Amino acid sequence: LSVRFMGINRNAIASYLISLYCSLAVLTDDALAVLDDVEVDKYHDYPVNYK
Amino acid sequence: LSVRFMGINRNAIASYLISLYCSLAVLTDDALAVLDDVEVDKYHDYPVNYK
Repeated sequence: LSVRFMGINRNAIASYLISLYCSLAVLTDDALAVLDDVEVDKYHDYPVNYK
Repeated sequence: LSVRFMGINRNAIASYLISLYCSLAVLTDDALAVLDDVEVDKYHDYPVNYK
């Protein structure tokens, strides 16, 4: 990450440039797996019998 | 007072920002008085009697 001064405009406003450089690499295919179609809105109805 | 370099434009002209911050406070009312309607254009005609 880097921060650089760019200058002051005629409205007396100073500008700063912020930049972050990055990337991602997967060296072998078997290092990553994904499970799809996961449903998160289902709740179980359990029978009850109270004293 | 502060002076700051703003940058050089494409006409080879450099810009400098100069700013001065100040204020005034009167702690108590009786510390200040003003006299108005002062006339400054009136001259007295003095009688003369020369030898």
